[PDB]
Amino acid sequence: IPEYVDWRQKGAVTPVKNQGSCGSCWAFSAVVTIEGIIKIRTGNLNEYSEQELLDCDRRSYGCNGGYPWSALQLVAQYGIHYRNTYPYEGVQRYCRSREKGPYAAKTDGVRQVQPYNEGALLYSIANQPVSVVLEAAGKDFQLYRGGIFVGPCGNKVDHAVAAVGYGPNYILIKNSWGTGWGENGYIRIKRGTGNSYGVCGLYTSSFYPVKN
Ligand SMILES: *[C@@H](C(=O)O)[C@H](O)C(=O)N[C@H](C(=O)NCCCCCCCCN)C1CCC1
Repeated sequence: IPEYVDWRQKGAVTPVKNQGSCGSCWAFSAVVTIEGIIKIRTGNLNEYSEQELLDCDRRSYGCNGGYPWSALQLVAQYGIHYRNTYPYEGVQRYCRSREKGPYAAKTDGVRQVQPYNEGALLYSIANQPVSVVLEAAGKDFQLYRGGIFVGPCGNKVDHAVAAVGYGPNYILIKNSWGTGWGENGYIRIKRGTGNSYGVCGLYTSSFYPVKN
């Protein structure tokens, strides 16, 4: 795999989103990976519905948090609508998938990266954007403005984001806190530190959808 990957440069990442007060990061992360794999497999970059996963993923908890793996499973089982069809409202309501017509895209499954393994995560990122989790509770991460982020942070993961690239000493992360956070909504997180957890626990739990 090459020294640099940046799925934004290949057109596989939609604009940075803002989840608002809702604890929906897990759905935003999952959607980033779906938009990416659909672009990679089909050539078309579309936006898909975070709101649909928020309402309909019965294994998650709406705005009280959730699981990127469960959302990617939901997309592999049923499907997902375009964002325009099922736009983000920032609050869990009722599942409306059956009232919004046929799904827009569908994947075929969910593979997990092997945790606590930098190269395994770099490998997946080399093939597609990947849903990852990290500790976002720290102030240093919350106030990040730019540069290669080294922490300080622990490995108490609490926040789902998406890895969309990497370089010799970082992994490139799309956050869902709006375009005003970090480097236009992205963070470059140091890698290669030899800590198995990764900076901010970045290697704890990383998933990607499979689409043939
Ligand atoms: C992420 C965010 O910052 O918005 C959000 O907190 C999240 O989903 N985190 C997530 C998680 O903790 N999920 C499961 C716990 C929620 C249990 C609630 C039970 C309430 C029952 N009514 C994981 C993936 C990122 C860390």
